[PDB]
Amino acid sequence: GSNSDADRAALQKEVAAQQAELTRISDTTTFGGRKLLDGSFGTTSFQVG
Amino acid sequence: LSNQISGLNVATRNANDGISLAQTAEGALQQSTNILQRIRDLALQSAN
Repeated sequence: GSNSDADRAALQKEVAAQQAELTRISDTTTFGGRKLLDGSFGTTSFQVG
Repeated sequence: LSNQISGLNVATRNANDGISLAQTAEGALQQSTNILQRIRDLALQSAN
């Protein structure tokens, strides 16, 4: 209602926790100590021939 | 004819010796082909 939740601050804390958890999902995907979807994916090329 | 037959006998013996040497060569080259095969396997799995 744009004014009914004076705890929009706590709502922002919830959103920031969700954002940090997303940043963590970025990490922890180290399939080989080489976390894929974030940071350093060198646009690899799986040789199949 | 005796000289010819004796020479032909010793020549057949030398030819059999050469056959044995070339057969050792066949075996060694087959071993090297196996090594190159394994090298191709490790190189292709080396795509990693």
